[PDB]
Amino acid sequence: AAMNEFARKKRALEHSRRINAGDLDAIIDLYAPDAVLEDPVGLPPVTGHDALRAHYEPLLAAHLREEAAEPVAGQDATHALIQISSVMDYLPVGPLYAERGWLKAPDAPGTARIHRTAMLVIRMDASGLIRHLKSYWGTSDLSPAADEAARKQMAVDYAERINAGDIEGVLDLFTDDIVFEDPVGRPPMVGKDDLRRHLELAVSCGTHEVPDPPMTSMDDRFVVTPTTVTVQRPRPMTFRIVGIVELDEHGLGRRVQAFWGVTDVTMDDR
Amino acid sequence: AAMNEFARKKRALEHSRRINAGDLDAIIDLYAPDAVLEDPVGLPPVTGHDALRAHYEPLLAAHLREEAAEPVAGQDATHALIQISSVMDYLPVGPLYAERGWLKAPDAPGTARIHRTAMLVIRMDASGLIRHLKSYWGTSDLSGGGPAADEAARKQMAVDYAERINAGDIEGVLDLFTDDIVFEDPVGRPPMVGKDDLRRHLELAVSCGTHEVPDPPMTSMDDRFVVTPTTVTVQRPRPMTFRIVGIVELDEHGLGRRVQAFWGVTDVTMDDR
Amino acid sequence: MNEFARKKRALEHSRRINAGDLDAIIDLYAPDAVLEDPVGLPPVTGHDALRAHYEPLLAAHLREEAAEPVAGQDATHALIQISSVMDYLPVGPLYAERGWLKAPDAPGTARIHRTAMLVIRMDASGLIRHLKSYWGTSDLSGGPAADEAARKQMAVDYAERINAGDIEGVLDLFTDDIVFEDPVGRPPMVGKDDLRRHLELAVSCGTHEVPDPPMTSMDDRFVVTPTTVTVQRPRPMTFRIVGIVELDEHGLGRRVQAFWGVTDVTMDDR
Amino acid sequence: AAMNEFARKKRALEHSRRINAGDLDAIIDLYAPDAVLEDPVGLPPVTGHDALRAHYEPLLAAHLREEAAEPVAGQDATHALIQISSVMDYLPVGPLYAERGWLKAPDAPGTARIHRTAMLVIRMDASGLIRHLKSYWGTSDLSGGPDEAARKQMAVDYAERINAGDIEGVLDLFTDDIVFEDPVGRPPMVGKDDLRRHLELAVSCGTHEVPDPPMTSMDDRFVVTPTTVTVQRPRPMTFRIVGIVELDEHGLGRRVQAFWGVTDVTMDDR
Repeated sequence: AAMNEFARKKRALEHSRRINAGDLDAIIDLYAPDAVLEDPVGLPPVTGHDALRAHYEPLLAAHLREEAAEPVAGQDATHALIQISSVMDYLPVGPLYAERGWLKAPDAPGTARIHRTAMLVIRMDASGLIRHLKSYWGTSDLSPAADEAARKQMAVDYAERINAGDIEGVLDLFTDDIVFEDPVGRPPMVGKDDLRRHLELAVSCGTHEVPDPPMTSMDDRFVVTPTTVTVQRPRPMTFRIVGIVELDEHGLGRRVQAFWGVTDVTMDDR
Repeated sequence: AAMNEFARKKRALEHSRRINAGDLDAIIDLYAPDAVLEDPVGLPPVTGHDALRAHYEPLLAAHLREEAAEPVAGQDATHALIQISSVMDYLPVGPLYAERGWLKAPDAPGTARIHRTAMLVIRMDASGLIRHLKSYWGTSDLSGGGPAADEAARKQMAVDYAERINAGDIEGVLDLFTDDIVFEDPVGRPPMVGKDDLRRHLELAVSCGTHEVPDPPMTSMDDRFVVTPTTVTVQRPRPMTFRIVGIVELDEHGLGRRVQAFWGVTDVTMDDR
Repeated sequence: MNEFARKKRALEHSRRINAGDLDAIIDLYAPDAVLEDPVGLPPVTGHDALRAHYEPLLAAHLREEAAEPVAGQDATHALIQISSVMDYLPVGPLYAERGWLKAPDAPGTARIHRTAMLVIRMDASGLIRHLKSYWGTSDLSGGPAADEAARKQMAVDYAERINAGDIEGVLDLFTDDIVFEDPVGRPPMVGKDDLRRHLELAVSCGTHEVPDPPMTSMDDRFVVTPTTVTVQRPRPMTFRIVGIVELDEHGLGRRVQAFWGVTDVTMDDR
Repeated sequence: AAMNEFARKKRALEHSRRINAGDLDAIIDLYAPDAVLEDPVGLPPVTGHDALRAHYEPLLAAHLREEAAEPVAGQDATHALIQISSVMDYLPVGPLYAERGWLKAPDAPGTARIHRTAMLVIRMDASGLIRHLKSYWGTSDLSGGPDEAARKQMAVDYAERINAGDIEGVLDLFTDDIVFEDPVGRPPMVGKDDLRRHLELAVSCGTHEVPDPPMTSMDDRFVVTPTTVTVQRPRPMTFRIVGIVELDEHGLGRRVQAFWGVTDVTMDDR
């Protein structure tokens, strides 16, 4: 059913539970034998249980503690998305972050901590095992200051423009080449003409968008934005959505994926 | 006299001694608070105790161990040079090397190791603290991808120098350098400029009967420098033997533009008795 | 601008190039038009910059031999394959500088042979808004191919694997992120599951692919493959197609655009 | 060797005279058969009469006219330096300049012109034949079109500080590796201790420097500065000097060459 949406969202939360629990066998158990992990998105991906154990053991050693937001489901029978707020001891991974220039080295590495906020995109198979997990976070999500954090601005510009009914200003945020899915799981659309019809539909039933602060991938190719969205017609409803936008060399929107599930809509009535 | 020379050499060995010991505070103690580190030369430099700890902690974590050759001193009251052979766990720095294309990632990273040979050029102040440390190594000085490609083409410049000058082929040696060449030998005395000065140095060299035997060279990461430890003997005015390390900065076309021959008074041996 | 008009216009462009008149050429471009030649270099904009780009070529007596264009099913695109020959002077020296070409011994008599794919976007009046010219170092003579030759290999592999029906071997050529339009103008397919269903249909209808030698962009991020494709079912048909594939870090297929027009399908054989 | 300073300075002007004359054979005759030309410094050099004809014919074709300043000599029996202001028709070279990004292409190429100001550094052999000619100019020296103009500022900073007696601030403009000739023909000094002493004599004799607007190489590695310099001790004298400074990664001066001839010292000026 669309009850399997709940299954994926449950497994998503279980992942966070097992991390906080610290049991490494319990964590690896959630993964297919051949799963693929990108953390953070932009680093070369990593494959197989051995590599997972290698990635997760130092984190568990740093007493990583995760606070999970409410997941949302994709309408594709595989995906659940979940935002995480992390804290860990700066050692032993901190130094590697600094060595990559992601983080300014602390004065007292034995007492420093590392705070992170990331978006987890988890692709599961019918048995609920994780096949591919993407963790989206960049330097502005670690312990809005780069010329590349104004690429986070593109999330504010979209919502602000669309709430005003400024369709052309929305269309300007994207390449003429634009591919978009909304919801992820239904056939996608291409080019600013389809998008215009999508957005004209949106304005007419009265949609209103409110983003939470976005995250980026590490290479700033991607901007991840949780929004809450309301519509008036054909029924007052509220949607919990997380939208991923891939950017081109000029900061234009190349691809958009709006993740929200049937269990992410509320028929509010007041 | 050259007593400060031994101080620096001893300190160079102590640095390696503290690495193998694994105590990170002991290591940072050898460094001035504003010290500058380039490891490998070619990567943008790094400054201050905080950045040093970020650099040394993952290395120590990989149980890095060092075998040091016996240092040489520079004749300027600051410099000591020392060759190092390292081995460390592939994790956690290995992945960082693989990302940069310095390395081909191994098929069992959890048990793999990384061998490196480098030349450390250490500048100390009058108190013996490190002010500036340059670590010379490149892709052909790294086990994981000896892939001597066009880096081997620049390492050949070391073999040519020794072979040609041993043969007295002064002009073939001069062909190895820019007409702009700057040449200190020893470092700490005023250098010569241009191939006319260089020719006379080399004419002198051949006449005193100098004979060079180089160790295998190292390069920087960007292959702009070629580091060559040599042993050199001369017959006149006195049979002597020098332990030298020569650093050559190359130009766009691989020509030798700047050369620094590091050796101290305590790196010479009087022979034939 | 139906499919026929756009194709005819593509040849007209090549005709005016052979005609040698620079004014006639610029007349075909919107005043704010954009040119990329080769794809991978920064673009060029506006009639003034266009004159700067074409004048040295025309002085070198550039003569093009054009293949039959194909149309995109999107009311804007015509694509056309080009073979060039021109004097080595005055641009050849500039190519040698960039490492694209080995300087010749008798530059006063040398020629430059080039094969490129022109992707031409026209607006409704038939003026060119955006022109992309795909050619790389292995498509220039006066080929080398170092890693281009392995990324060019990806086209030979696709056709060969799919001809044998090795569906899973085909999927391995692409990322899980894959976007596949086929034809451009109909809604695209997302993910290897869509792609599997597409490839199963392809295999079942008896598709057989025969590629011309591919081209790349200059940065080898794109591989352009003209193929002739025949199917047996539901009828023996023949498609004239050109495929543009965007590659990632590891030479995998990120996005695929298969251009072919309604007027590019016949009931022939080969 | 032969060719005194007056001889070399006159040959410098004769070269320019023959350029304006338009006879290509006459120009080439001034060059050794194996001579080397760099125009501009930063591009690969060209060698031998044959390449030279190839370099000069398009320039003469655009009716290149030169206004030559008064040369200076090097005190080394080989070098003469001379500043040139060029003008030529935009065709035939202009389009190629624009292709490399040195120029914004004009609207009317058949009437446009190209203005250039460069410093020619000419090495002649004992017969007065040119062995090596370097032409220093960059985009900021071309009627294009300021690039890393902050790299041109190092001339104003040098002059202002040494005029003020601010030795340490002057020394701050150079690497500790600094190699300094002054005049070219006298043995060079290395390192800031030597340079400090040189500058102390300079300040004690009351030197005062007035720079003309500098030029750069194309790759902005070199800053060429014509100055007139006056001293008060032991007699009030005036020097016509042109200084070449090679910069490092961070814009520090790594090598400096002060060209001035025995015939460039006068008793005149204010």
